[PDB]
Amino acid sequence: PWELTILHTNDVHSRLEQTSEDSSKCVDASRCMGGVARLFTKVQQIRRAEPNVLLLDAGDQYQGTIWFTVYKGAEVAHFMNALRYDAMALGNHEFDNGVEGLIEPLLKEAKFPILSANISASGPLASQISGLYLPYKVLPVGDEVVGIVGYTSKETPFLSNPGTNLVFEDEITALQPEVDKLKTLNVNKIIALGHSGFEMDKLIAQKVRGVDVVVGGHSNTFLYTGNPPSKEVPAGKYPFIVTSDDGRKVPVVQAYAFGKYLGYLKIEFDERGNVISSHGNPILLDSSIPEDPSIKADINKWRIKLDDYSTQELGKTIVYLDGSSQSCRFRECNMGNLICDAMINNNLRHADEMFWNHVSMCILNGGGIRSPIDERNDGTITWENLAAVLPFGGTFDLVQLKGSTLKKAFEHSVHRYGQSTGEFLQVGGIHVVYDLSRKPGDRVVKLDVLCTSCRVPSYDPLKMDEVYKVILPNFLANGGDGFQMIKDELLRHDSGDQDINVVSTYISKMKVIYPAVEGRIKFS
Amino acid sequence: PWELTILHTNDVHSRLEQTSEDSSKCVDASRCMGGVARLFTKVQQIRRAEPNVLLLDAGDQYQGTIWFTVYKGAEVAHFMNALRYDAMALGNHEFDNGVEGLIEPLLKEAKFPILSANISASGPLASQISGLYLPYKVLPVGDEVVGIVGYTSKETPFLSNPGTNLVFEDEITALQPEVDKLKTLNVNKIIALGHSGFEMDKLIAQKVRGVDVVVGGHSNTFLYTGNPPSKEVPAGKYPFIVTSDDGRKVPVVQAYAFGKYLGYLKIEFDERGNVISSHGNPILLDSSIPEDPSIKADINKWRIKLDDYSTQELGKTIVYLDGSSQSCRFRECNMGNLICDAMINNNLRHADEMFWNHVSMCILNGGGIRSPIDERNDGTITWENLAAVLPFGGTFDLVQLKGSTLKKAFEHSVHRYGQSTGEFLQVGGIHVVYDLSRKPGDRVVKLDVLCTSCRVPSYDPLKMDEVYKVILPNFLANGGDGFQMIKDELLRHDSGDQDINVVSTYISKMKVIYPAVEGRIKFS
Ligand SMILES: O=[N+]([O-])c1ccc(O)c(O)c1
Ligand SMILES: O=[N+]([O-])c1ccc(O)c(O)c1
Ligand SMILES: O=[N+]([O-])c1ccc(O)c(O)c1
Ligand SMILES: O=[N+]([O-])c1ccc(O)c(O)c1
Ligand SMILES: [Ca+2]
Ligand SMILES: [Ca+2]
Ligand SMILES: [Zn+2]
Ligand SMILES: [Zn+2]
Ligand SMILES: [Zn+2]
Ligand SMILES: [Zn+2]
Repeated sequence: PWELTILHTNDVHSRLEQTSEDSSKCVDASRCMGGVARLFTKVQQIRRAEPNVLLLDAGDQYQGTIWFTVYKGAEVAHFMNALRYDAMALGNHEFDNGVEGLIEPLLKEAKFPILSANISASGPLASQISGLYLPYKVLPVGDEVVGIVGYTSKETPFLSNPGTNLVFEDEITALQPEVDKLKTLNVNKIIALGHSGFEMDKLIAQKVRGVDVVVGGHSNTFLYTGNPPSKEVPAGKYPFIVTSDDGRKVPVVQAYAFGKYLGYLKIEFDERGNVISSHGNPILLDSSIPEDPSIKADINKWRIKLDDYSTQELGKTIVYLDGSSQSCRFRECNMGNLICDAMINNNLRHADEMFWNHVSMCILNGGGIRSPIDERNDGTITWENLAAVLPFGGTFDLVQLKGSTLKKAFEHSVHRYGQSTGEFLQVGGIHVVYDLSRKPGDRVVKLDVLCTSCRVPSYDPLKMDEVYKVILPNFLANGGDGFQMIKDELLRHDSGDQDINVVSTYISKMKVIYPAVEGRIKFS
Repeated sequence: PWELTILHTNDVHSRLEQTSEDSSKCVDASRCMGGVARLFTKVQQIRRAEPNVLLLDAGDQYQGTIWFTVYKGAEVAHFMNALRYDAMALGNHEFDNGVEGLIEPLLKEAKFPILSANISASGPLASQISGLYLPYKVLPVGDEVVGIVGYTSKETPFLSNPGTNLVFEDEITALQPEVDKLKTLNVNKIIALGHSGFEMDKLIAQKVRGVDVVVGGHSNTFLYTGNPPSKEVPAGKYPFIVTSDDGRKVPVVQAYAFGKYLGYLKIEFDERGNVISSHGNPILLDSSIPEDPSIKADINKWRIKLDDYSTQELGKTIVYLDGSSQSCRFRECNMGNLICDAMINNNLRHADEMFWNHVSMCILNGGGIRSPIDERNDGTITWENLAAVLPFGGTFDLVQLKGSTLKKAFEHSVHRYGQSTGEFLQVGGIHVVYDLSRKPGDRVVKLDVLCTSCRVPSYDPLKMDEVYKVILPNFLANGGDGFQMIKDELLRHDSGDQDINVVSTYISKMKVIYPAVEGRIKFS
């Protein structure tokens, strides 16, 4: 048998430096984890021991920290080149700075192939990008070859800024003919590497005939065989075994997010490229693995421009930005309005004749707003100032919620009103009226929401059966501050942009801000 | 006696081309008036006949039409140079593009002195601007000399964008020592030329000892001796005679606005520079005076870039901009919200610890909103599109109104609701609730306004005795659409920027707009 070791990352999301256990800023070095210097050590160790190794990334290196804000993907090309990745699939966040922000920093500077079989271009863009990403690439491994066919979420136009030329085809439709082609070219070992989420990964494993293993991403899925090594709870075994339509067992893998784990799968193939066995587990990149000193020193050199950027003026406020808990845990606060307005502006995507924009609504728990910003420093706002307001390194995510779920969330928001608890909601595109004299669970007396399927945005009563798109912190999507109904009842959840970055981009676009308290939240 | 002929303009406000009788676009050439080509003819004729002539401008050539939007003051230097102005005082609107937008296009290119004795600079700006404007200039006229001392509204920081270096001193305080100095230098004929308004002009005539004649502006004041020649109603005789504190009679002149009239004052002086007599009248520049063909041809050449600019994309909308009368004369309309938001953004000026901004409030009659803009031209908005919405060439002005006056205006807004009449008000920084079941004059049941003297903007009930700053069309400041209470009760009124220009600047700043209907106006 011929044994291949697949090492894989996904959804690293700009975690160049080691992180805390919950993938926020590293504070206690002895408990820190991940980062590219530590990954380098582990990858180098495995490549010394195993003959046939591929190191693969399933997309979403872009977006997540000040690294991406400042270096705009140059850090991804540089550090992925240093680790000697063998291939990468395009993720949705690779389009966050448009097609231009993908071509210049990453496609032109990567020393490895970048893959997606289900993205097509037309007009001048087609000529401009031809060959800079590929549907697949056949790689030599020892005296053998392995084909690697890429794919990217069909939902990318709703989840990033790819622009109106690129077309994202159904993944299975696009993949099958490429896998068929590889079989005709005597490539009998085929990895599907791509960025659509665990559910689609299982469908690809089932339906794309000739795929031997699926290496996925997007959904931040943690899979594990045995006792988990940290706080992440497995969604299933590693690998997850799909029974294909052709009758074969097909392993599906993912490795969480944020560079906390290195995926590790060993596959035995027969002479005809059939999988005989597969086994492995993600490896927790904890402090027992030393950071490579060379990579760490290069990281520290690149950090100088981040420190410089962090104290520069992003824009100005002419108003006090009231992020005090005495305001934002009790009533509408203008810092809450600012952040929700920034969230909505970040999620302006291309729209049909069917909607002015696909999403119009925002909620933000007051517990997540951690400081005010004073306007009397000549109005200046810096990244450092925003990091005091939003210190946890989270994202502002897109979810789909029934109106009934959103009504329960607003009842939760005031169920124990008066105690300065975190669950009180700041809003955008929502007007709520509470009557605190009513019983807990029955205090919401008016709830109106901004239409999407309308040419003129206006407010309509929330309907209980309708499904609404909402932008909210990942903390709330995961049931934080007691919002278990959001976690348990949401229909769809896709990870968004970094919290500080969303607000910084809005302030830099606006140049001078003046958010008011305007009646989004009222009391009877 | 030595006779001087003073020819003077003020508040021309970018009316390079001839205009209609009400200083909007020229449609019927036989009834058009003003413009620089016609002014050239008249000035040339007078200079052939009179030996001792000065042609003076009292400021506010900047701001008023697409000429200023495109050429940014280059048109002012070019055409004032062609007419051979002898001197100009700085007006408030000369600061609309900051100090940089005054220095480069106008102070560096004018072939005549530009004057203001009550503006001082500090730090590097003082060195940068030294001598580019002057407190006064002594001009040869025949075998005599005439001193001309300039002044500019002390309120300019509230009415333009001069920036935080320049200091605007009290006019009389700054003028007297310069007039004293000129007397010590044997200059016995002194004109005060400046831009503070008729009321301040009369105070200067009264209190600045040694001023022989005041040539003013800013207030668009029409003065006339006899039967007026057009629709403007005189505020007093031409000249207006002030009795000075030194006992002398001092003539005060102004010549309306928009280049419709050329001021013409003949002054007889004795050997000691005392005024013996003065007489004259503004000359209506009607179609009986031919346009100079050379100047007209140069105007037509400069117009090519205006035609090109007018169809360029300013920015995008992702929403239908509902400027229909069926919406904007009956309920809150999103075109009204856009225009009022643009009005407030245009009036963001430098602020103390006493206010986030000096003005927070806007009203706009639905009768002034003349078209929608459809978003399905790839979202594009052009100047031509905005000119369909705002076709009358007006301004968005700053007024001070008691709360009682503003309550009467909102009662007027709905006094005959249901007939599609123009007086229904769109708003910014105001939330109104009507109950149409109540008697006319008693239909406003809630009226809340955005604070100014606050670090966090929020809404408070309107108080009847408080004086509020409001941004509104000149049409309403002048009592249009039946708003006689505004005209008769306002405390202060200063002319603002051109209506289309205000909206175009906002759209270009924002890049992508999405105004909603949000509850600024509600009905019980
Ligand atoms: O936000 N900052 O200022 C940062 C963040 C990460 C860094 O490594 C840094 O050197 C500065
Ligand atoms: O980050 N949050 O949202 C938090 C953090 C601490 C809290 O006590 C909380 O209730 C919410
Ligand atoms: O608004 N435009 O398009 C204009 C306005 C004035 C002009 O003289 C012109 O040639 C075009
Ligand atoms: O320009 N306006 O505001 C107008 C123009 C015509 C009207 O009939 C009116 O009621 C208002
Ligand atoms: Ca195979
Ligand atoms: Ca004199
Ligand atoms: Zn991701
Ligand atoms: Zn993703
Ligand atoms: Zn003026
Ligand atoms: Zn003025």
